[PDB]
Amino acid sequence: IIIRYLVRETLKSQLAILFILLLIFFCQKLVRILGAAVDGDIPTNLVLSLLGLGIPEMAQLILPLSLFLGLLMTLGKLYTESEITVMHACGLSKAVLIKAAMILAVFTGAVAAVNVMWAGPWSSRHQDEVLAEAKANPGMAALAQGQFQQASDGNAVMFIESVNGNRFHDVFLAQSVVVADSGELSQQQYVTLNKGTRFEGTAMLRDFRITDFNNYQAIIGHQAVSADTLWKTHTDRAAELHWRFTLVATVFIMALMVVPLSVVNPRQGRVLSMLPAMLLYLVFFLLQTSIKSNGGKGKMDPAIWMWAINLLYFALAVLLNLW
Amino acid sequence: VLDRYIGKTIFNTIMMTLFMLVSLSGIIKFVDQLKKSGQGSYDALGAGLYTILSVPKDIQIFFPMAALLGALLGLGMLAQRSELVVMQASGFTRLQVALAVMKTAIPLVLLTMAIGEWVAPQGEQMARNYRAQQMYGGSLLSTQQGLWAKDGHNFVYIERVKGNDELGGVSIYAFNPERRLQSVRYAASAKFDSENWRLSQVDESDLTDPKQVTGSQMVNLTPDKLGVVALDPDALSISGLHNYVKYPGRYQLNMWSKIFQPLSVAVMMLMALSFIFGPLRSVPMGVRVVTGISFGFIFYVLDQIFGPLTLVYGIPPIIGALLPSASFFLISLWLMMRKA
Amino acid sequence: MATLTAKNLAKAYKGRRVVEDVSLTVNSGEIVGLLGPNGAGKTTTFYMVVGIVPRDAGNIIIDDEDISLLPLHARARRGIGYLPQEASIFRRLSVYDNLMAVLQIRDDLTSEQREDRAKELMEEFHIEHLRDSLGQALSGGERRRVEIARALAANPKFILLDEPFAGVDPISVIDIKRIIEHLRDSGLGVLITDHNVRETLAVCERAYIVSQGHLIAHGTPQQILEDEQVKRVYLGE
Amino acid sequence: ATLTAKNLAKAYKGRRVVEDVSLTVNSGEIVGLLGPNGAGKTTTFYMVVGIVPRDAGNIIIDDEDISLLPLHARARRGIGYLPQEASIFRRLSVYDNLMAVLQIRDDLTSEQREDRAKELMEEFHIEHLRDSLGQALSGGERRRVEIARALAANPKFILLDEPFAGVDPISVIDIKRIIEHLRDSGLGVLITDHNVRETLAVCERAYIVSQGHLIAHGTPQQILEDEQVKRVYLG
Ligand SMILES: [Pt+2]
Ligand SMILES: [Pt+2]
Repeated sequence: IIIRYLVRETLKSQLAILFILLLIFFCQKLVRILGAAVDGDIPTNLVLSLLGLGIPEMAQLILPLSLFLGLLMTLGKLYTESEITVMHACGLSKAVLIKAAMILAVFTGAVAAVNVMWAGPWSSRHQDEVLAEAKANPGMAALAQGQFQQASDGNAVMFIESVNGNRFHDVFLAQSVVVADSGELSQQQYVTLNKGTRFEGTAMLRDFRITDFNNYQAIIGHQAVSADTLWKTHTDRAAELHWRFTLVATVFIMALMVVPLSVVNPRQGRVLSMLPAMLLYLVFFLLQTSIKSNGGKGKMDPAIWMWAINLLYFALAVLLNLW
Repeated sequence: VLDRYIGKTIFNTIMMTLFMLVSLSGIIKFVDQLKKSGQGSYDALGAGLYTILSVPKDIQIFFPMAALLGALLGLGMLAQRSELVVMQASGFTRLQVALAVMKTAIPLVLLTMAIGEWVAPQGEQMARNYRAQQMYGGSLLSTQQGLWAKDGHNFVYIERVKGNDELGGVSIYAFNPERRLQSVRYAASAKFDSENWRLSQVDESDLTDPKQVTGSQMVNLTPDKLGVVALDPDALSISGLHNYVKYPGRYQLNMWSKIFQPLSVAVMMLMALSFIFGPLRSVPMGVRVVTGISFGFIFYVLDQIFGPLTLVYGIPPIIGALLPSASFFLISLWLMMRKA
Repeated sequence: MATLTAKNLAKAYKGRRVVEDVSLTVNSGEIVGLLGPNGAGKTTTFYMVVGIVPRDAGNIIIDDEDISLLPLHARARRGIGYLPQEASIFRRLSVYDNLMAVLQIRDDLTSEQREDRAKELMEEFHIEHLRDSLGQALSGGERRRVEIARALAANPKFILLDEPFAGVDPISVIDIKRIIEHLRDSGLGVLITDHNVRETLAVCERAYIVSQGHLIAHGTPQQILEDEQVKRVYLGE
Repeated sequence: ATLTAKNLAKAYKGRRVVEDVSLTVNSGEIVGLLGPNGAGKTTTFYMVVGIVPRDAGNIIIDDEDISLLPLHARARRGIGYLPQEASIFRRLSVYDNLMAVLQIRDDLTSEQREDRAKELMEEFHIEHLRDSLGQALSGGERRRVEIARALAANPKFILLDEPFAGVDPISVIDIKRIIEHLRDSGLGVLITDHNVRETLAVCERAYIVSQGHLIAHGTPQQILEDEQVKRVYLG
């Protein structure tokens, strides 16, 4: 029942550092969502909902890391207190802590499985969406203000120089131009621009449209839809399920790998001894993300380098455990 | 004799952390380089964004982080070895220690402004200009994108911009004081000659009156390189940003967010003292490094998140940069006034 | 009646000869000490006998069987007990819990006989009142008796003790020296490596003294104090 | 000179580690503050040093009050705290390590201070370790550099924290002789080490505190024969 003590400690650490890792990841996810709010010219209404949209995408790295580092901290802190070396002084096996890690690795591997079969594709469904009613239909929430607004593909581009939304300027639009002074907008949706001029004279012989001070409207607000290789009996394989299943495989590889990476080095430097064990995870995850480049999903299938290093690393995970 | 000992021990560990943190982002900004490799180079761009892009890593990101973790861990080993209590048991003041930590600050903030204004946009721009072997994008290169402009109240569109100083397209919309088109110009290549932008094959289609449809086919304050901003990077010189500021505020944040860097480096060192004299209670290297690594990120957050988060009220960049970087010091002065 | 013997033992770290040719013996129901200068021989040669520090030369024997291969791992199965100086009590484990959780590791005992051995260990060391109380919530002497009782819950002889006299309180050492003799009374071997020779040689029957690596003194403590060469490098009375 | 302490008291979580203790130590007289683990002895020593703040105490030197003054202030007066471990300034030469303390000393002239460094070198037999750093020094040769470096601060009282910290009986006689060498000069040493046999081998008088209150005081023989300490400490 000494296993029950070992798993009680990892629940105290993993389920606490998981909360801490959520916050670090949340911040970096908030950086890029803030980055797109200025440079990418994306609305502010979907900022907080996109933060929540990426939490099952974030969990891909926090879940195999929390079980890895939680185990690294606990075994390390129990090693220092001499509890780990006294567990072995009174009989026991090195497999006691491997058993304890693997018995709590199934708990996390199951949550990683929900984050793959259910949570994984749900985010992908709303990431293809990016909220169509807000992306394809830019309204008052879009607000150009002193800068351009590139839309569609190079042609559509609005340019405003407004006070609040009562006295606009420049307009432009292009899609071969249209420049207006005063203007207003009120969604349900019409661009009631007062003084202005129109144009569409491409050549010296080609036609050209013109306008003046009238309250133009053009009631437009077309709510665009989603458009506007998997299992396979045979041992198909390889198209991103090489990664989608590897992030659940990582829950069990790091659990076995770090057990003797926390009880053989902290005699030297309490936290400097965590550095070699941690560095290994980094290179591993840096290469798995790098293998996910030579033709990703669907048609182009990735060559077995992802599962090749997953076994080369499992060979490394058993190597130190036999010592 | 002891003054230079504190100054050395703290300084060298800041250089240890600077080379420690930048190398990790350096090995990372090389694996993403092999993610985007096979367009015309692999080793050329591999080192073209590694040795070249190494300099803008420090000043802009990992200088205040090393000015904290390194400064804190520099005193943390002195406290662990218990040399710090000996200095006191000799007669060397708490303030004498703080003096030597801040004495190494000024020659270290000098280093930030020098390779932050001169060598940082150098290693930044030249790393992006070396991205010529790899096509599809901005800079002096162009593929499937249309370069836009504004020359006061005027407007310009370029179909494709090339390094040959020629612009394949061009369409100046010369506007009048009431914003009414007077030219729909088109050039096969409108080149540049010393002061003027050469107007090759002019098509000044006047519309000074609504009836006025004059079509004059023949052959102002148009910016040359002062207009070439590329994929809108902001990561360039304080000088290079200031001139552009006169030419709506995302660039204005970075010209202040680049001048807070020297003070932040000094503030982090003031906070390393606020922590080495505050939470001391024989705490091990582990607890000293976890708060050393956390307070760097806490302060990364106030810059990368709270910095752009000033877009909300549209509160001036001074309050968005020179103040969330001063909030760091406000905790520092609090720590030093509570314990002492 | 079991025997623990170390023959021709030696070790060198990176290049420096930590311990050279040295041999020792410890039989059941006695107190055997392992002293000498700081780092020179003792402690460094003690962990080789325990099984932590690796063996370079020689052999270690238990119950007339070879164990020089066997590390800290399964040395405790026949008759190896180890009590480190450091507070190695199980923090979030109750007195009855941490005692039994290490006793159920030993398969050579009945499911309810482990409870009968626990309540026996509760009376032998007087920990009955602490049965429910959690670890690390015990005093120096309280934690000490829990560590001894817990390590004994595997029936091991030759109880190897690293610096048993940590809290040098002249009143506290008397009771610690008395329970060490109780381990001798129960017919179990006792190995000690503590710095303080004044309290170790006070309980020892025969103590080994190792300097520079090579064994120099062995036998009754009266023969040690009278020895001239041991005065030249360690005592000097 | 003299060093006094009157009605010294400190509380932690209401535990009260010290409850009314009074000890005096004169220049030349080498006293020893002893007693059980954490009973008072430990904190009382550091309260006198200035690490632990008095809650009801009174730290007086010859006549001058210091119970409010910190460690860096008391040191400039004539206090010399010496820790149990090394702290010899690893990344500093022995001569420069000695000079770094003398740098602070304003009572010594530009040359007269360099002369004290040479004086301490020949005193503590460390002239052979002049240009040597400090990263590696033998137990005996290291400790004499620490005391020399401490002496560079012109002391009146030297508070030696655990001076017999894992020292073998062959080396205790040499470490004991340093205390006897300092005793010969106008210094009042205060020892607090756990090995009572060696602390009472040097000390003239000794104060012994239990649960926070002083219980025994006097010469070693007066302590050994005392009925109270023979049951709570000595055995
Ligand atoms: Pt450290
Ligand atoms: Pt006295």
